[PDB]
Amino acid sequence: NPYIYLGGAILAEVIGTTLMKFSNGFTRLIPSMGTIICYCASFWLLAQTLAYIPTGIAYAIWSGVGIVLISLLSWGFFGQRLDLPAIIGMMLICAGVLIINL
Amino acid sequence: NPYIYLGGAILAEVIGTTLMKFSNGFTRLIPSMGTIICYCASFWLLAQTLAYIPTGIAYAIWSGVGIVLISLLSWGFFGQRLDLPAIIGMMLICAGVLIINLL
Amino acid sequence: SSVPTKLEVVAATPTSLLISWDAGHWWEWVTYYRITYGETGGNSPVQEFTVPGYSSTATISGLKPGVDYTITVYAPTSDYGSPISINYRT
Amino acid sequence: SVPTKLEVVAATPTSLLISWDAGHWWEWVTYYRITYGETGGNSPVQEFTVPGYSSTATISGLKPGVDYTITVYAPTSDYGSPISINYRT
Ligand SMILES: C[P+](c1ccccc1)(c1ccccc1)c1ccccc1
Repeated sequence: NPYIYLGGAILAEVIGTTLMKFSNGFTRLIPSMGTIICYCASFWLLAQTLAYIPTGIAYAIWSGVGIVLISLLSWGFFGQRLDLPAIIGMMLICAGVLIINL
Repeated sequence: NPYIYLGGAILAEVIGTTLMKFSNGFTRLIPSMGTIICYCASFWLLAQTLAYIPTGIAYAIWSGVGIVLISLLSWGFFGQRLDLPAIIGMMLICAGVLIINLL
Repeated sequence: SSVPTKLEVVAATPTSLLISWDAGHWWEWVTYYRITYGETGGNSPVQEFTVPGYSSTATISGLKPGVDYTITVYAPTSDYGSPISINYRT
Repeated sequence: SVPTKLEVVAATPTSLLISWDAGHWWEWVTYYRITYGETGGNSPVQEFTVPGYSSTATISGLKPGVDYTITVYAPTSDYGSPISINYRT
């Protein structure tokens, strides 16, 4: 259960930071409201998933599955390339998530 | 100068996250207001570093210092609530972080 | 050692009741108190509204004169203490 | 680009109900600001703002017969030049 909401908040923020890059200075009303709704949800999702998983533990897993889903979504259907040594760094984060997971 | 605002924004988020553990689902005033204030500072500082420092190194430092500062702050104000196989899992998550950003 | 405390009716009126309570110390302050008011007889539901946790007062309007009402102030959760409830005849 | 097409729908001697094309969903801004002052300039102009989801706005408290200049600005100049028109009540 706890690692389900943590990922839901990870998905929430990643959608928040992307909708922010789409909208201008919180001017585009639709993706601006999208960012506010996403951050509020992720704020209340991270708030509720912290009483079970330690603070440092959830910070890591987030920093992980975040950039994972960020660069995954980046190569997903936006841009590509970047400094891509390989997906070997993506497979690293997954491992740490696992050996900290249930 | 422009490298300092990162660590301050790191630490401000570090402080805000630890303050969120005191908000009680955002149902306690003073910690709830504090977390909102803390994140407004790290935002404004991070926005002041994106104008100079690249996003890759600015954030790789954030992940590392943060995953160290908040995890060490969760040992004095608390300790551990449900430790599991490895602490190094977080360091190797941080490792894979530093090699999809820097590399 | 619970919150809130000291729920009193400042001003009254046939159709309105001004009430207040002891929010406690600065660490006992919550972000939203939800307050409930209904008829003492109990042949109806109970009206409810929230109010920011930085305000210790709350105004209630739209009441029927002469009737005795019961007013209860809650906390965001039940962790802060038993909610405080009182009575008043307008 | 946005806003586009600023015209006056209904016109009372002391009021002008105006409207504009707010764009389209993904090009909706968060707010527009509307400026109405006398066409001459003996005094400053009057101004207000409207949320970005609303496409219409009412301008009250005008003087009859006077020609007015109404302008609707985007949140920033990045969405295109602000569109302005004139109307004689
Ligand atoms: C508290 P965080 C956040 C979470 C969810 C929505 C919006 C912001 C954050 C997310 C993941 C990992 C660490 C921290 C944040 C806030 C201000 C400045 C930098 C980061």
